[PDB]
Amino acid sequence: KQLQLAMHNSKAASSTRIFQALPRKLRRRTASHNVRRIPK
Amino acid sequence: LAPIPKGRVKYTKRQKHFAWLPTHIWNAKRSHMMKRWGYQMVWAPTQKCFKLTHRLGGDTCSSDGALCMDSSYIGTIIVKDKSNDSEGDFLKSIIGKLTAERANLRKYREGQVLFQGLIYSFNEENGEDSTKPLGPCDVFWVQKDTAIIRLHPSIYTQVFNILLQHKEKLTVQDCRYSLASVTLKGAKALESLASCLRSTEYSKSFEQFKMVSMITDHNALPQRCTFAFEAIDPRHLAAPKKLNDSQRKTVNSDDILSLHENYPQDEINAVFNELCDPESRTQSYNNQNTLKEISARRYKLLTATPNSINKTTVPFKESDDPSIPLVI
Amino acid sequence: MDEMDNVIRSLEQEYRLILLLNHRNKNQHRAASWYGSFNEMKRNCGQIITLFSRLKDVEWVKLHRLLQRALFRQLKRWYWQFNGVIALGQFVTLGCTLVTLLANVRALYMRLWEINETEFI
RNA sequence: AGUCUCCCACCAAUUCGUAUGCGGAAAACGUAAUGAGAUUUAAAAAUAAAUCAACUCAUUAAGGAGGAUGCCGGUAUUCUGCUUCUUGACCUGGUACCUCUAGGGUACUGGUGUUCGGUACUGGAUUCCGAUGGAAUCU
Repeated sequence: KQLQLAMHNSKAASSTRIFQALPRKLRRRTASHNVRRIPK
Repeated sequence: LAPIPKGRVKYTKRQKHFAWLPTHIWNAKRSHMMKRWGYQMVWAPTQKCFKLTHRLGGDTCSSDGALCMDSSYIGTIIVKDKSNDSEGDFLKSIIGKLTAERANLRKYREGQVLFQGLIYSFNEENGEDSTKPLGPCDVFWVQKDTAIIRLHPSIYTQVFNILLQHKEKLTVQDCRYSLASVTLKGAKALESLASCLRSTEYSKSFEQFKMVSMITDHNALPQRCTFAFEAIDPRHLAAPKKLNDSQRKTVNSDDILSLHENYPQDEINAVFNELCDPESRTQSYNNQNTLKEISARRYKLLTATPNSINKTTVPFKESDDPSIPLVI
Repeated sequence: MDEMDNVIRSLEQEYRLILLLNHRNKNQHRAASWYGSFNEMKRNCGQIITLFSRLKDVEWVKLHRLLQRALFRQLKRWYWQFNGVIALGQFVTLGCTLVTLLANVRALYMRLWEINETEFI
């Protein structure tokens, strides 16, 4: 969990790169967190 | 006529009135459905697509994609003579009566180019008779005594029973529950389809398909561009892959003229006739693999003998795997 | 013993952290766009920990080289999709935790890579 | 408009293989018939609590054949048969077998002893190899 490895990984890139947000046709919303319910 | 294909018991109970397409369980999660003409077909997806449809499927030159439609709802009737003589000449009369005198001519029979027009309903059996237009039709001739007809579902039965007035002389197969079809539109259409198809042997009709999948403006191609061959189970690839096409980029207008002379007639007919026979396409399923055994076969590729390749697609067996006939 | 037996007790921690994080929040993130890489990463880790789970080295085939292409062919994707969750802005703990985990995995995978040169085939 | 559900990757089967009154891919979804209850209750606050309506809950597989109640062979109603079929709980003890490398896998047969599975793909450009294949570089 050391940022040294993160710096080593980013060494295969620029200093401080910027990434775009997802295109709007590839986004999803979070569903519920509890298990599904059966019909009675 | 033929009934609904047997399948899962739970989901075959709901098809008492409106049938299902092969992909219905997939489309239902991503579209708005309706119910007409005995089918549960798809109307429109769940996003606004007015401009994207135009600039990816219209006649523009800004296309960088394609549109695919599951048109399995259009029926298929395979009519063929039974006089045992390849000259036929009675199916010719039926097709010339069914439509106007169009779909039985030197352009459509011998050159076997596709036909699109209007289909009537003749009733000449006692004195006074007439005709009334019904709708569009797709008639394709093969070996001068076999015909394939594609019709909108609504006019499927009315014409069909007409042919049944002469089943003493012809034979008909309501194969609408055994043959499926897909329609592709756009510029980069054949490029995407060719990224998910390989062959079993070496065939010239795949060489032409490989070469013509690099046009991007399909209006230049001539009237006839039929392809027909035998593919392998597309689940082997595990990912779509290009045809290494970037090497050759000097296609001109002189090789196109070769496509009108170097036409593989016999190699198309032989692979085509494995669709107009029920037992042939029954053998086509001879050993269809489950997902887990394909997974195990792929896993067996981490200990191959070349040891300097690192391949991903599984190999192909000579006789212990099925071959899928395919027409475009 | 330092060539091995000092890295394996670190993958033995990484796999447990990944498994806990997986079992924690499957339900509410199923349809997202980064399990298509998260489960691939977890499976590649599992296929590596399972080998060499004893008194000697039972290694007939040293070809897990083929299973160490998770650091040339399919490692840019996992790095470039675990930062999109950071950019989008609705969950930020997940992005940082995933990036730290990916850094740990890449470092350990090379640490296993260079120290072995028995690819004389 | 919201402190709410479901869908937007696949599965011939460690994945809801779920024929369950009817519709639906699914839903903290819709709707039909019979019948019954409200802190003294399956349950709400200490929806209803004269009637009808409203809230909640319980029961009810499709098709087709046979006989009868009613009215002109028929339909609405009522009781009795038939057809629909992919060797499928988990854990575990035995025998036989296997092209698997003393251990694994498969057949026949015994024991009550809240989220976890497998498989998979980045967009674009340039380059290299006697090819429906393989390899390297940049962005």
